[PDB]
Amino acid sequence: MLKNVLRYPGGKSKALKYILPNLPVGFREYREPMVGGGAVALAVKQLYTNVKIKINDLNYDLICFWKQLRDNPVQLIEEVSKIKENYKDGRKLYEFLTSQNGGGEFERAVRFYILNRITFSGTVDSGGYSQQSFENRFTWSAINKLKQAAEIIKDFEISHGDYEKLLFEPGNEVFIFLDPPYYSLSFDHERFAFNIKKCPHLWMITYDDSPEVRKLFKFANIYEKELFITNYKL
Ligand SMILES: C[S@@+](CC[C@H](N)C(=O)[O-])C[C@H]1O[C@@H](n2cnc3c(N)ncnc32)[C@H](O)[C@@H]1O
Repeated sequence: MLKNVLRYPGGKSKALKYILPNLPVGFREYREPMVGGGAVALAVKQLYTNVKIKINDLNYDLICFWKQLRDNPVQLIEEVSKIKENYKDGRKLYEFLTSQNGGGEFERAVRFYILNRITFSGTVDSGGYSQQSFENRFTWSAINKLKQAAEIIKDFEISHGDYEKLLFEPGNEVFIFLDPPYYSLSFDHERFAFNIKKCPHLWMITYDDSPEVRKLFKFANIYEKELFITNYKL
């Protein structure tokens, strides 16, 4: 049972024991419109094989990764493996990857995956290069899991852009799992709350407990410092 291919501090692989038992009954379509590492998407596909899965993110480089893992896994794994073999100095690997700009999907996928493994917590901007990540997270064992990951996600629909599209796309027995950037360009929580109120599907939001979040989502069901916010009774 594959848990994670990507490292995110706000990853939900540990929260699954709380999330999975509280999915709505009979959902046939799963949407993750802010997928990031997609712990929940990976878990749902492995526990419910007949569900249609749609994942989305605003982060173009992250979506290049997911599309290239789905569509081009052999080439992606081989290029990542070659770079791991050739760049024995992690700081020089970092400097090489961070100095690249632009690229097609494949180049973006390779760069995104390796930066995810060699950074402090998965991103350049939130702690930069970590020698500890380079030695203990950028491992053959993590690379080895990409082939199984590519198999799990083969029939995923994958898009880049705003979460609104998957909120409002018509469909039947749709469940939407939302894990926004934590509550403080920064994420517009007011726009999010405004759009989710009009979402015609069943949804669950994960937020850190805050009075500001309790107030913004007073209209909804809040369950207990982590919150599950839903429009269906658990
Ligand atoms: C807390 S992370 C969710 C990660 C996911 N739960 C996991 O297991 O890794 C929030 C995500 O929201 C994405 N995001 C931010 N603004 C967005 C937007 N307007 N539309 C879609 N995704 C967005 C970020 O790129 C980030 O990947």
